[PDB]
Amino acid sequence: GPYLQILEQPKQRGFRFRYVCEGPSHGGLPGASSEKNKKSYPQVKICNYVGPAKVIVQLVTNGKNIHLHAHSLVGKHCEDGVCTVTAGPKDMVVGFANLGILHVTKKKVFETLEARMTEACIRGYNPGLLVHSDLAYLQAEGGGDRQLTDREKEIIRQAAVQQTKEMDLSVVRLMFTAFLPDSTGSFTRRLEPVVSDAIYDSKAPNASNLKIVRMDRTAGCVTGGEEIYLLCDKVQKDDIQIRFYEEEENGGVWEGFGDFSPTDVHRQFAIVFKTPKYKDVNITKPASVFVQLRRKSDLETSEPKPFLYYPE
Amino acid sequence: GPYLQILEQPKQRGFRFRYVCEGPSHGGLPGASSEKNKKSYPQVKICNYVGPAKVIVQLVTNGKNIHLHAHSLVGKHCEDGVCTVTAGPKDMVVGFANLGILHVTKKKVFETLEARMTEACIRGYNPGLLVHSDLAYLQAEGGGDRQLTDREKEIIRQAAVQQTKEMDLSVVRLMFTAFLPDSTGSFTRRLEPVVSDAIYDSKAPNASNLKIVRMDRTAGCVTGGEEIYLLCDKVQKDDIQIRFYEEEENGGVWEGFGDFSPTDVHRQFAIVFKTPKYKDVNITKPASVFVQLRRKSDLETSEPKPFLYYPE
Amino acid sequence: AYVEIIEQPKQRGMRFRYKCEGRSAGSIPGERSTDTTKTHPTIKINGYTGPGTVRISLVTKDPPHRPHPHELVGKDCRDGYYEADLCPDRSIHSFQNLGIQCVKKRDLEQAISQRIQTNNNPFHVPIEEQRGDYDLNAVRLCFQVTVRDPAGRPLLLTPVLSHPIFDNRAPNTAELKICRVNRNSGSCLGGDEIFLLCDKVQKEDIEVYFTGPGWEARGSFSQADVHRQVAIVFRTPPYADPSLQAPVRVSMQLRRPSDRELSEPMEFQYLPD
Amino acid sequence: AYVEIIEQPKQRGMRFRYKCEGRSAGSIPGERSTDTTKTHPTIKINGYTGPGTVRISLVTKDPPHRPHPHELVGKDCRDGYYEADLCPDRSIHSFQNLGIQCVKKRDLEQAISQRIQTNNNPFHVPIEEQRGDYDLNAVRLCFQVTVRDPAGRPLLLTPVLSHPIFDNRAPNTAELKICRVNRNSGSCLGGDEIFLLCDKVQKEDIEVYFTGPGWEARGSFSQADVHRQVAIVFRTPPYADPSLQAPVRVSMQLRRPSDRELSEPMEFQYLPD
DNA sequence: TTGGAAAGTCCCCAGCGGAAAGTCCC
DNA sequence: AGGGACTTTCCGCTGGGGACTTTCCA
Repeated sequence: GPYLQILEQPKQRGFRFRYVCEGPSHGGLPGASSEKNKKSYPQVKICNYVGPAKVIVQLVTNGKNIHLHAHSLVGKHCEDGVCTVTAGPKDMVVGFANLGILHVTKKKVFETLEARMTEACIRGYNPGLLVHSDLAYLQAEGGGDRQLTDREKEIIRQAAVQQTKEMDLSVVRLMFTAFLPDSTGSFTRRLEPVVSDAIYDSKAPNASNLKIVRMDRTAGCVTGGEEIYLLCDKVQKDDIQIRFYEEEENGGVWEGFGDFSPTDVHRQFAIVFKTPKYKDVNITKPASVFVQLRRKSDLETSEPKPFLYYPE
Repeated sequence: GPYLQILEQPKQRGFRFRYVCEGPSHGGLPGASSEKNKKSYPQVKICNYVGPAKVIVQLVTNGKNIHLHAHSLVGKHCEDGVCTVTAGPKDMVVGFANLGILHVTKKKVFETLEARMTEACIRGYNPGLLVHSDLAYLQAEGGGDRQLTDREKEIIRQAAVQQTKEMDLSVVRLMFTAFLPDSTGSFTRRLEPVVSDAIYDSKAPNASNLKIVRMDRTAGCVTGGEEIYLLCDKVQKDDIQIRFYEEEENGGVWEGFGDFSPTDVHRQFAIVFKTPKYKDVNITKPASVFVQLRRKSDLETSEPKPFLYYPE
Repeated sequence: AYVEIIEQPKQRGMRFRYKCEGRSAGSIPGERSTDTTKTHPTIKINGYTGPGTVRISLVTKDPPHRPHPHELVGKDCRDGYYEADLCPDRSIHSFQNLGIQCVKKRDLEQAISQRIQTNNNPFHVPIEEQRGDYDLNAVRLCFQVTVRDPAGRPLLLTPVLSHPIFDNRAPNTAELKICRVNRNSGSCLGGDEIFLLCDKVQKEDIEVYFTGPGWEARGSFSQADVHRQVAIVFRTPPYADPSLQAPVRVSMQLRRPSDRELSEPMEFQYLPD
Repeated sequence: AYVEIIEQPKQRGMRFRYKCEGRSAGSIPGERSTDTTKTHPTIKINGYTGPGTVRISLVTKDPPHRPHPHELVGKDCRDGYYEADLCPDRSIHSFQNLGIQCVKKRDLEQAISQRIQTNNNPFHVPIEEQRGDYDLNAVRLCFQVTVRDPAGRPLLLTPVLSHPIFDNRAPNTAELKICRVNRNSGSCLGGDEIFLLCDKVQKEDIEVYFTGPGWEARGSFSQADVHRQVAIVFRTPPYADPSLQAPVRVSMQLRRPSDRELSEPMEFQYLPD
């Protein structure tokens, strides 16, 4: 059967969503494989079919039930928050460079979400999966109901208000959908659309890179309890921990945590804490371990950084 | 010898006791002189000793015979109704800010009292003076009997039932107990505990800060009889008087009262009364005296408020 | 064959009692019942005199009349509703033993459950449409009369409502009253300070309305001059005629903005400076 | 009869609160105030005690004191200005409920138009000389007292300014504070590593000032060792006496070069190797 | 029964910060 | 493009204070 397939997932973290008032063109998606030398971009391929084709890109929520997202896909081949390109008649692989994420304001979330579901039900772009279950009858039929009725405007108003009470503004996902030409030639034949991995806005505190900048002491006794001052990048006092750890023989790992309270986290940029006791307070030779930063919420970590546990 | 002493006494009135359901952090306790800017820090102090020390604070009754109060002391450093702080090895002056009283409910007075006697016999926090006479053998020995016998649970059940048939939930006292470090280093060395003045719940009708909120007239002829409208804080019709007075030459005082009857006491908040005849109806110059409210029951007064008697 | 209330219940005055209170509450008054003569809730069935039954149910004040948590208690009642037979030979029936027992905001849900389990929902409001906050200081009596059509088989008529009853515990609806006033005569230029004692009022919904013939003013006072809902201190407004030569009686009174309600007027005399 | 500021309002510390913030902003503390004392930003009337009115207005910082877009909110205010009645039998008046409510750089023009329409221009700066950028992080209270000449007819006195107040917003001016220090003791020869967390500072305008008796040095550190404007990681200059035999206490504090400002000292104890 | 409370529930206002969101800019 | 910082909302706790409910007593 004729389906759609992602070739290169967007890169999950690091990209920044931009607000309207920030100006245009500030940086392209990024591809999961993208490097500073070899830059890549999201890329999809139409399999089991070769000929003209239409592919559209919409942002969607990252919840359990996929829903349209208030943010808009901006830039190259983008209009009304929708990215639309054509799959050459012979090359069935499509990429998406220079794609930006427009981050809607908090106050304009509802009205911009209502507007997006309407444009999506007029064009017939997966109205059933993203706006509301019983709206799936609005399919891109050379213009799947180019004029919304009054009862359809109400379903929209009820889905908009219901979906805005729980929309994460710091996460989005891409959804590609492919349309193949019908008898008339109008791209109306829809293939199972596919969704991408989730994207996390790099400005969000619960998603900004964790990094240990400096530390006034990278070694310590195995007894632990020693107090260290750590400088870092924006972190949240309530959602952060210092983890020490070392690879074991069996493959497992010894885990050790810094003892510090939310009050020891200075102006989101440093942390006064005390070392944990090592896994062995009686070795005779120092042991090299690792220490790093870790958000509880999502469990991401700073780059493993060297720490030395000498015996006493 | 080595002893414990109160440098600053809690204020006795003006503080409200707070129920569980009301929530946390509504105000800490107080001390004398509560100058315009809030300056009280109640400060005990250990004397004839300078080194590690443990000070505990318990809520006791205001009867002839001291006992544990069912109420809980909550806030900074408190736990299981007891406030435990340490007296620096050098600094022997302890303060107690952010301290609030937790008013237990009438219905849960017995069981809460029973559980407080239990915790005090387990920790050995003065069990003989506060729970029962023949339980003094349970002293805090780094854990004076971490496990209560079945006969000790019977002494507590009998002391509880007996002490609850007569417990004033509207008045309570603080009792500090200092513990010095024994041989092992465990603070089990108990000094003579010292109790504090009494502190009266401000939500008691017979103890709210008696205050004269406003008065339509603050002057009056020496012939008196004149009618005055005065608003005030909760007061009891039958338990209140308006007392005029002035410091005499001989040290004594001229006393005069307002004429009004319990019916003149409007909705607990105001009083329409008639000025009393001044001591000398024939002076030639106005004289200033004082006027205050006053509970008969406990003779507590509001703040002397100026009044001017003029001739006629 | 329909039903109509001849004698509505008194709206304000009676206070609902709790279950922990008087095994017994009181008895709902008519609305024309006085100290001398006491009346009671009375309906009139039009187009039917004969065998049947009547159920009086407690419902919510506003539109979606969901069954109220409150319990109607007294003679012939049960499960929070009243039910008995209709006098087969009379067309008018007054109920002299209606008592409202209010529930606690705590045992709320348990109460709602009992309206459901016992099938008490006269306007069949849906289980879905039943969700929401309930006003516990008011209710309506809902008369569900059941006669018999001409054939002879039971006939349930249309459920009728009575204007809302209000707990004499809701100051948002009690009666305004002025009790004292340390001064009923000032300057016509106004500005005179006045101490007024009253009945429980709401500081955000109250004002002193000085009415006159073709004239109309208000006293000046801040929400913080409303001393514990029982005393207002405010300053008189300037009269229409600032040069007054002769004293003029004016009408002064309490006014609750939200509903235009007015307490009895109290005589006040504006005077030449 | 003139006006003079007995007590000036604190200049830094207090942040203007936005309209969106709460319903009311805290109140401007007085210059004098601190941990232990009460402070009132008062004014004094010389050559007059009696009937009079006072209007507190917001004027720009520098010379052409055009009225300020920002507002003065709290007791007795409106249209962005304070105004009430002077106490007639007193000559000293403090204002303890003055707060500042800034406007957005976006609703700038609309705020300026309200100063004009409400006639709020004490130094009558011209409609033409009114053009230009406004310093939104600084303002000036503009007391405009109105007493009466010996004569009887109202007399407006001269508008008197207070030193400017600054929004504890832009860090180029904020208050200097040292929070923590991973060490307050080190060799006399200096060169010791110290981490110090503090309140927001600018890296190009900050430095560690070690003051002593007739001695004075600075800590060694790169603009780069200034971590996120909140931490400084630096080394300890060498003490005056490199042969110290006994320990010596010395004062260490934050110093902003652009105005000499210094934070509250922290005891540092040099020692001999 | 009826009334008036006291005892136990709620929960707003106001003054501080601290950070998130939303803006600008080197 | 790339990331820092400034200006504009949003939230949370501390301190008390009034007033609405449930329970209690004459």
